[PDB]
Amino acid sequence: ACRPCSDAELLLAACTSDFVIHGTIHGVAHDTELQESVITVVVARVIRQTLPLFKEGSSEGQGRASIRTLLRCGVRPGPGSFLFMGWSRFGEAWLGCAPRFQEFSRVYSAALTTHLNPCEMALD
Repeated sequence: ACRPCSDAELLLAACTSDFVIHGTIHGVAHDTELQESVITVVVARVIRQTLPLFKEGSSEGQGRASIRTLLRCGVRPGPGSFLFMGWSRFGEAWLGCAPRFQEFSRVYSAALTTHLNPCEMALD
């Protein structure tokens, strides 16, 4: 449940997911009882969502929001911008895939160019 998504999986997930957001990891909190992690992301942009999970920006400037995953996946804060995608459970975001933004951009460009993209989205 922690393995990276293949490029084919990324493409399908980005169209079928409840949310797709671009951002960086500010911090990670761990729940050692539930064995889950809560990832706090700085949201650069909401690409698409099926539910009002996320928004971009705030009165403080940047907006932050959190995404759950399994503790064993070992997610860490770090530099790097990612495209987080996943599903909602009880109104909480859960992580499905998290490619680097430039990696998903490559995949989507290739899919668009081959007309293999299952949907359209604006990554910019």
